[PDB]
Amino acid sequence: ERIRVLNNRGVAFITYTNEANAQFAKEAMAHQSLDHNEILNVRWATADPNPLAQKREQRRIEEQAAEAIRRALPAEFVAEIEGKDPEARKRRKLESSYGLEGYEAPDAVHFARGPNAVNPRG
Amino acid sequence: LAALQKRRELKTAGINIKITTRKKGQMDYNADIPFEKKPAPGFYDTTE
Amino acid sequence: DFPSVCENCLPENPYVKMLKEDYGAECKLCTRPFTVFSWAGDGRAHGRKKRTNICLTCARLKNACQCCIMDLQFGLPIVIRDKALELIAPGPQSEINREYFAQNNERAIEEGRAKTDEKARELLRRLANSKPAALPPPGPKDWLPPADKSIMSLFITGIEDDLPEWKIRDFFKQYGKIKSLVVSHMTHCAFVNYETREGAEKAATELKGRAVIAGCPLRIRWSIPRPIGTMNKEERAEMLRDGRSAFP
Amino acid sequence: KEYQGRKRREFEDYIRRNRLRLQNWFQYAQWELEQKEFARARSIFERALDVHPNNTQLWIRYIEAELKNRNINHARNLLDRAVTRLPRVSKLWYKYVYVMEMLGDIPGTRQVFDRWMKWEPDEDAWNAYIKLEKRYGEYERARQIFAAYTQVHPEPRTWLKWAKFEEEFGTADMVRDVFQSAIQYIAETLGDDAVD
Amino acid sequence: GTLDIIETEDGEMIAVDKDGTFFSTANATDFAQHKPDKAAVDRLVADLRKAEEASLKRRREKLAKSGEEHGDVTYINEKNKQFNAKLARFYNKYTAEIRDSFERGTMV
Amino acid sequence: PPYPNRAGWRPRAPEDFGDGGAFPEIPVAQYPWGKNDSSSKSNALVVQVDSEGKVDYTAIARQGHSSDRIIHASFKDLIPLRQRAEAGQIDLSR
Amino acid sequence: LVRRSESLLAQPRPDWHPPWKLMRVISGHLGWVRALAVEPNNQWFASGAGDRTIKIWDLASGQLRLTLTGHISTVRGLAVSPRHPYMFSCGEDKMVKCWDLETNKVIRHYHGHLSGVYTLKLHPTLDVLVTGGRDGVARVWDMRTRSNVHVLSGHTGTVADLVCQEADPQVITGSLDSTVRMWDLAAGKTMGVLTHHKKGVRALVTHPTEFTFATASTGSIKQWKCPEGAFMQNFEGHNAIINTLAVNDQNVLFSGGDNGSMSFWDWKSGYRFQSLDTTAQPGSLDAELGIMSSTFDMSGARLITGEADKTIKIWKEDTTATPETHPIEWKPSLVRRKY
Amino acid sequence: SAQMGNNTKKQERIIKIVERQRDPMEPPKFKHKKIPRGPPSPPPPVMH
RNA sequence: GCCCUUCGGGGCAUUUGGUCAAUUUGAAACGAUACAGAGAAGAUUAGCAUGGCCCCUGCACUAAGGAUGACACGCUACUCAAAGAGACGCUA
Ligand SMILES: [Zn+2]
Repeated sequence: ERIRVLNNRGVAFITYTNEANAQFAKEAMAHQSLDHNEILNVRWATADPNPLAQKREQRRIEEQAAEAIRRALPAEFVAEIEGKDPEARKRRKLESSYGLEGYEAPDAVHFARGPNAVNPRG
Repeated sequence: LAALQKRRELKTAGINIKITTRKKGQMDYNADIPFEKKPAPGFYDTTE
Repeated sequence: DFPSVCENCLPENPYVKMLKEDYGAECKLCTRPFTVFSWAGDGRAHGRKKRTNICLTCARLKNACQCCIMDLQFGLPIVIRDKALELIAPGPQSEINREYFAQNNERAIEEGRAKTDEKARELLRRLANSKPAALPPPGPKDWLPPADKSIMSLFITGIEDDLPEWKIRDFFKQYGKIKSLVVSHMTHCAFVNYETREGAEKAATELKGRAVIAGCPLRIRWSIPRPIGTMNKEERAEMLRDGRSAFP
Repeated sequence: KEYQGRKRREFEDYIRRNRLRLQNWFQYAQWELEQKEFARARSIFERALDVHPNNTQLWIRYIEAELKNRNINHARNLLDRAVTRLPRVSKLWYKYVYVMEMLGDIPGTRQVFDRWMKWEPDEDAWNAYIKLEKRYGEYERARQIFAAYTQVHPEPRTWLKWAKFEEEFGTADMVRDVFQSAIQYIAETLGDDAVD
Repeated sequence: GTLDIIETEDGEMIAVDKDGTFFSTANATDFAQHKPDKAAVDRLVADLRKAEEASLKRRREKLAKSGEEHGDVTYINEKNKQFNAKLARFYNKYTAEIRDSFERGTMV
Repeated sequence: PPYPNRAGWRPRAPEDFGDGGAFPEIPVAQYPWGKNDSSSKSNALVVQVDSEGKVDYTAIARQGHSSDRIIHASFKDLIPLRQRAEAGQIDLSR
Repeated sequence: LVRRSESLLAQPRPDWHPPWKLMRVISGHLGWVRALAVEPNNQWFASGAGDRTIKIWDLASGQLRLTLTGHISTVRGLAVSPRHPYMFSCGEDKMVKCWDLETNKVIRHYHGHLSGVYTLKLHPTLDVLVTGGRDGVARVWDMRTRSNVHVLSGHTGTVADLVCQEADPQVITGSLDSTVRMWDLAAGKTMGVLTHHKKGVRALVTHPTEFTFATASTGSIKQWKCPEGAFMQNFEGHNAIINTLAVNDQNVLFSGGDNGSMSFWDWKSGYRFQSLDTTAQPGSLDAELGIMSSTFDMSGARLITGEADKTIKIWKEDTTATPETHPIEWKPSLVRRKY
Repeated sequence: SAQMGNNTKKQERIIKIVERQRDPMEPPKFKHKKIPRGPPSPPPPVMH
């Protein structure tokens, strides 16, 4: 993903996209030489105090969890959940009425999964 | 006190030297509340 | 007397041969001895004897499988779930307070005392509204090959923080063998060093000083490789504006 | 944070060294109140209540420390716990009625006084309840309080207090009824001989 | 609907209570829902702080009145001085005759 | 309004339901206690009442204890059993 | 207000009991007599004193059968087993000894009390002994294996008394922290806590035929009904530290007061039919007047008291007394009796 | 039950649980930790 | 592989294993060295206990030792007022 070389200090922070690749690189480059006869101290990085890196990591955690939730929930359910699509918004307004007008059914009742729920269910 | 002034002097001179007082057999009082006993709830809501 | 183990950690065989060892190991969270259940995975004849890594009380506190230590509702790691859903993490994580809380609460944790659902929808709605003198357009000299055959580097400017190095690498892998690719997102700079000059010449020929990678506009030029140092914020801003000006 | 850790270490070492001295708990909880660590101070005070359950001074200081930081509902729960644990300490009841009279809340003060009168206290609490109801008008409800008072405290002194009250705030027929009920009751419980 | 307003035969507005929730907020489960205003809470905090400052003033006055060297000195420390003052406050009524004997330099 | 009929009258006020209770006659969604947009999220205890009707305060003394635990928490426990109102024959046999 | 009963049947009229008189005083102990145990066949009794001896005395003659040594501190408990030929002693030296009466030798030790032990009771139907001490703990021991099968914790003061009965609450521990704890023996859990006493609870007793017990602290004796621990009545008028309590098969409560005082009460009514003050053995101080232990014999006709003037006093009820010579002076008073 | 996303009904399982063969020579595996006492049971009202 | 056979066929035997061999980066312990230097109100000292998120040696978790093993020596407002004058002044 991202290599930030803090030059002058002789320090770099390599971020792979995969954790297994990061562990492989740490166990492979430890006590190796780069170009001259040196011993590299390839260790586990702590946390980048740069707030930009903090919000990047927090966001990436959030879309990882969002990917898991989107895998868990049905496609119509999540498509109504974000509501960026206007047609999905119209589907939420028309479907969450159930006869009684001016209801706008709560997300606990509408976005519910089970055999006895009142929804297309699953 | 002398450790405090030398730590401040080396703090001014660029480097941030880490200070550690973690002896063995020692409990952490800043991580969480030591032996945390939360107050018993009553009839009055106190979440605000 | 029975572990709480998810289906993907359990064997594919519906009939499980399981070993049980009272106080076989200490829990990987609270360091208390606990009954360890172990079984042989679907990787027959070599692999790892899969086992309950944490105790049952910590598995109730974390709502996780005892083997994989992932969330038993979405299949996420515990810290990923807690950071992305802002959960309470009901229990101390210090040294002595862990045994204190487990000693004083092991009967109420079993009954479900001391349900996210809606917070997942809150996270999805929060990520729905995500909210993450100009230089002239490049003339022909930018992508024409220089007379010096020793010139090999391709300088890219305009790189945002959302663009990984691997997208650039396999975008430029189709032109030839890349010896090196240095991407500094802090300075929005990138250097591509090929092994053959024909690949760099083809990159300059079919890029023509401009590029779009994953919706990000970038500017490409020939360059002798120079290092990137501690560099001023105004210069970073003006070549970011230049990289945006690569598409006028 | 180094200062906080060293002070916490010193306070916890004093608590471990001698836990039966209330000053260590008081100092630790007050200090943790000073850095606005209200959950920590609450935990220290509740641990002190685990060591000293029936200490009225610790209850008073913890209710006061909760009140001075404008945690009203916490302190009212605390006063409910304090009058539940020690219903025969009139200091806690007096503080509880005083606090819920300071914050407006006159029906709340009245129901706290009703619980106190359910516990059948000394004459001072009955007089305080009568003074509460006399302050905000409400004389007839004070008359039922005198009825319950003369049931609980059937000495001639309380009957004379009811007589003076019904003289100042009621008809002369009420005073005659009060005196007749007093002499009749004392004649039928202490006998015809021991009327004052 | 808990309280009922009736214009009686005498033409006066009476207000009868079905329950007992109006008089005392027992039987009224919304006693938790009372919220005191800012002025009353400020008055309570001010009175508690006034009691606190009275305690500090009394402590300072007691220390100032204990800091005076009026009389014969026998002690060597502050705690010794306080203990000797306590010994006086208990033992004058039993040992004043012995103090007289010590002052005179003669008979018991 | 009374009930021979309630058609043509929509609840517009929170006091239109009297103390509360949505009217089945009107086929419009009705909220006797307003919007439940947020959860309850209150950590208070469930307030109970006793037989004669007063706020029951024995949930504070019994807090943290099981139901078989014997806890004396009222003035009624300070009265002798023979004098304890609803007390006739007392069985004092092993 | 909580309603009372106005039937005037809430106060039982006291039954007549004859007054008690001094019969015997047995010297020989060189410490305060603090233990006393009548064997189940009513022939001899067992006194343990501050001279760390246990003396076996013939009950009829008051004549010293035997002296047993082996404790090194004051003997506080003693129990002759009705089902085994065993005697059970506890002391201030943390020792709980089981004596084989067929050999007059200590055959078992029940070790584990961190401080001096004050009480010791044999379970009436089970093979269990129960000790309590200055460590705030009631140890429940199995007789056969010497195993500490229960640690009854929850008191914050010295466990000073303890009774064992055949039904729940099977253990009742009074402590110097002014609380009384009712314990289910099967689980080791507190069934109930009684906090009515203001001072340290020093005496407990159970009735032989009724399912009730009594506790006693200074100035106050309280009668309670099992299994719920409902407060039955007060015994009032003994303004002293009460060390002991002895109910008879004929419903007699005996409270002995540390200042040398004595009260004989009718159990059902709470009426004090006798109020005595013991007398000191010659050579004693005024401060040595005190009844430190007491028991009834199995017949109930003799009260054995061990007293802080190192004496043993036998008390008989007066055979030349009639209800006319000693009339009951109780009247059904009509007082609120502020509780 | 259903867990980790997917909600397909998995087949029910028959599980054989056997105690593990332990080395007869193995000493006790873990040290004993001295944890301080927990808080007591909630104290009753004081009925003086 | 073997056995049985009405050559159609059938039988015997049935799922091991908490172990990468691979010492820097999954956690040993000192000593030397420098430094400080053994408690009880003058000096010199025998001790025995007490409390536990302090231990060591020991079979002793029912000895005895480790300086009486060490540790404790601190810190200190808050259940908290009433008077009877006088008084810059307040005020009826
Ligand atoms: Zn798993």
